[PDB]
Amino acid sequence: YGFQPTNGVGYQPYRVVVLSFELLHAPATVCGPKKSTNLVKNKCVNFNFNGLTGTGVLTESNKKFLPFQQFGRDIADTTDAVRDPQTLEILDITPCSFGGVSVITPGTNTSNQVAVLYQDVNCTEVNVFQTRAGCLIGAEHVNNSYECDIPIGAGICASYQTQS
Amino acid sequence: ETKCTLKSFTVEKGIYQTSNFRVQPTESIVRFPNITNLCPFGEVFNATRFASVYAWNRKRISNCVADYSVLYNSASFSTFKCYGVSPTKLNDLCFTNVYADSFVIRGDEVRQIAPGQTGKIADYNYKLPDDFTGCVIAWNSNNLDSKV
Amino acid sequence: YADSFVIRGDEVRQIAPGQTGKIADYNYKLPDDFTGCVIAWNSNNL
Amino acid sequence: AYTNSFTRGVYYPDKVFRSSVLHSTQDLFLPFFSNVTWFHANPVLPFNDGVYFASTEKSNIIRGWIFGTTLDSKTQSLLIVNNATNVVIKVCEFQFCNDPFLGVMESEFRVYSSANNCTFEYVSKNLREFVFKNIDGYFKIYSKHTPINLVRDLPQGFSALEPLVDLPIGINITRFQTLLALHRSAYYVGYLQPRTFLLKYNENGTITDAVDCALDPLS
Amino acid sequence: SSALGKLQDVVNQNAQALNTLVKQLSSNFGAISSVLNDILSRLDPP
Ligand SMILES: *[C@@H]1O[C@H](CO)[C@@H](O[C@@H]2O[C@H](CO)[C@@H](O)[C@H](O)[C@H]2NC(C)=O)[C@H](O)[C@H]1NC(C)=O
Ligand SMILES: *[C@@H]1O[C@H](CO)[C@@H](O[C@@H]2O[C@H](CO)[C@@H](O)[C@H](O)[C@H]2NC(C)=O)[C@H](O)[C@H]1NC(C)=O
Ligand SMILES: *[C@@H]1O[C@H](CO)[C@@H](O)[C@H](O)[C@H]1NC(C)=O
Ligand SMILES: *[C@@H]1O[C@H](CO)[C@@H](O)[C@H](O)[C@H]1NC(C)=O
Ligand SMILES: *[C@@H]1O[C@H](CO)[C@@H](O)[C@H](O)[C@H]1NC(C)=O
Ligand SMILES: *[C@@H]1O[C@H](CO)[C@@H](O)[C@H](O)[C@H]1NC(C)=O
Ligand SMILES: *[C@@H]1O[C@H](CO)[C@@H](O)[C@H](O)[C@H]1NC(C)=O
Ligand SMILES: *[C@@H]1O[C@H](CO)[C@@H](O)[C@H](O)[C@H]1NC(C)=O
Ligand SMILES: *[C@@H]1O[C@H](CO)[C@@H](O)[C@H](O)[C@H]1NC(C)=O
Ligand SMILES: *[C@@H]1O[C@H](CO)[C@@H](O)[C@H](O)[C@H]1NC(C)=O
Repeated sequence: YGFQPTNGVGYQPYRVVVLSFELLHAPATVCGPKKSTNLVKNKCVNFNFNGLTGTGVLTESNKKFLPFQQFGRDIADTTDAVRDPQTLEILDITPCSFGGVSVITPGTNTSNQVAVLYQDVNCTEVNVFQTRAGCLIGAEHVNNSYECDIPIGAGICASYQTQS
Repeated sequence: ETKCTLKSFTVEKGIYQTSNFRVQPTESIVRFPNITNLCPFGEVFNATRFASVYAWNRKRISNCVADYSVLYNSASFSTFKCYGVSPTKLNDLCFTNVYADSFVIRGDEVRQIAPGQTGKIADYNYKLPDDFTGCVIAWNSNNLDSKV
Repeated sequence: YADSFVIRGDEVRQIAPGQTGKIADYNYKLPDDFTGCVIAWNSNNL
Repeated sequence: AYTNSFTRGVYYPDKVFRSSVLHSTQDLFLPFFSNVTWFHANPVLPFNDGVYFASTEKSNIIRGWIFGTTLDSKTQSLLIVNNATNVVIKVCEFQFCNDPFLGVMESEFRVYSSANNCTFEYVSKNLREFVFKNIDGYFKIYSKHTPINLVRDLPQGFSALEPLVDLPIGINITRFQTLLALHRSAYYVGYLQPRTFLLKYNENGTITDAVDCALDPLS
Repeated sequence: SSALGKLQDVVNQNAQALNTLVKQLSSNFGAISSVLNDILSRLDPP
């Protein structure tokens, strides 16, 4: 090539690179770039660790995996721990609170007031009274003991007195 | 809700299961491995000694973390052509190998390089196939590679 | 409802209940809960 | 010679941690109380479905294996080597000596005479067990290093093997060999079959015992 | 202090049934996987 700086356009050195890809056999690919995103804590989230996909709340744990072990599971084979691939720390997985809702009625032929029980839910996640059957809203906790009227559970009952 | 689930305008005293309840996911998170292998791409990027056209190089590329997303957004070249998928669809894949051949040609002949072409750099000195995957990138280097 | 138009001869299978394709994904869609007939006949003589 | 394994060749079959439980698996294992060949110091063996491979010494006579279908050119093969430096995995088309080895001056490596078309590279008494398997283009290698208080006889006991290397080596496999360091100045081969086992997991998550469920009526 | 098998058996039966119920959440019944996030990721809605 006869090159010179006073050459016309197109008569300039153009450095060339080409790409040529391989996709025959084998599935062991190094892939390109990912894209992490730090990590919250103590909130119901949709997580994804490497392909492990689920939803729940992640806390820090007191387990100790083996250096090659990447996640844990319990009896009934549900995932209850995980290792995150950048900190090398193992995290507990807990399902995000759920339950049933029951309404306590003194009978519509007597009143329109109701109370509500959120079954086996702590009261923070919903005057307000914590039983062993769940969180109860709209009923006053008196100190006297009557015969059972409407069974709440675990030893607690409710009733329409006097008006409330 | 009681009246709906009991299908009646009157209800009698009792306790009634009416619905379920559950907490909803606040957000989404993703975790993945760092890189452990930034991979090589500078040797051919920044200044460097290139070769002739029949002395076109070759490179078996081993595992590593890609970064095309930067060369795609770079666009500081005369040429960025992939006959194959868009580079938007490229930074999210997993191949076996990519091959890198390098040489320097003139500017008035780069359009001789397309899979299926003619001329002395397509007929001689180099050869593409007709079906193609990869991308071709070229840029002028007259500032450095031409001299008085 | 009579929807009347003209297409390329290839994507006549693109007018169908439930599918993916450059004609079906951008210019005309039918629900998967379709109920009706589709008629096609050739035209380069008009 | 032939010898009897007792409870040998158990590997962790997945990445899953497990606390104090008894977990049942179906996989390719070395059956309990098996008929394992004995070799002294070697020849071309088969592969056919995975391989158990133990070895005993204080020096290092066992210097890796070589795998493949033809162990030559015209088809691809793997090569796993270790000079006195460190491991060298490699995948080319080779030309292998029909009796390949390395010497011990300390000059060596009469192993091959060709290294064409390389598609993968890598560089960097005692009982040393290994389990080699090859599924879906992945060549998996489990291993364990236990210290014997003998020199070169197969002992008795339980010790689970932890996964190590791994890549897309693929390269169809039907045969394999061994590599030894000559004199100039003991190893076994089991095979793996599809069995069903019952693994007992510790509270730290290690496999401490197992049951082969096709040995006898009690099992 | 050194016999309550009839009470132990009703506990065992209930636990053995509740475990069989959960262990069924991981069978295909003739599908491509057992996860809905895997059929909703490599299949179109139809
Ligand atoms: C991923 O990369 C980060 C840095 O980009 C590494 O973070 C370091 O981790 C060590 C713990 O081993 C800490 O002592 C350092 O303070 C961290 N530095 C920074 C800047 O965060 C992390 O270890 C890497 N992890 C992997 C698996 O590669
Ligand atoms: C190639 O190397 C050069 C030199 O190391 C890099 O040039 C630097 O660019 C930054 C940002 O434009 C300037 O602030 C520096 O002054 C430059 N270097 C020098 C020595 O002046 C260049 O960024 C490199 N190319 C790439 C793609 O990374
Ligand atoms: C229900 O209401 C009716 C109509 O007011 C009344 O006759 C009846 O006594 C009530 N039932 C009670 C109080 O149990
Ligand atoms: C409910 O949440 C509170 C707040 O952390 C906690 O102190 C308590 O132990 C939980 N359970 C009950 C039964 O109150
Ligand atoms: C109920 O009695 C207990 C006595 O231990 C007392 O501490 C509590 O305050 C009482 N609650 C009400 C609402 O009177
Ligand atoms: C192993 O099989 C060979 C095959 O002939 C047999 O001779 C030998 O006795 C067997 N060994 C054991 C321990 O069963
Ligand atoms: C060990 O063997 C490998 C095999 O190629 C070689 O690359 C390496 O250089 C050898 N070690 C030394 C110190 O030469
Ligand atoms: C493998 O090597 C042979 C001889 O060196 C060569 O003819 C052949 O082209 C090579 N394979 C490939 C895919 O280039
Ligand atoms: C391995 O050999 C078999 C011979 O039956 C062949 O059919 C198969 O294609 C080979 N493997 C690959 C990945 O080509
Ligand atoms: C491992 O297990 C042993 C015995 O099962 C236990 O004592 C120890 O705390 C565990 N954890 C270690 C050694 O980190």
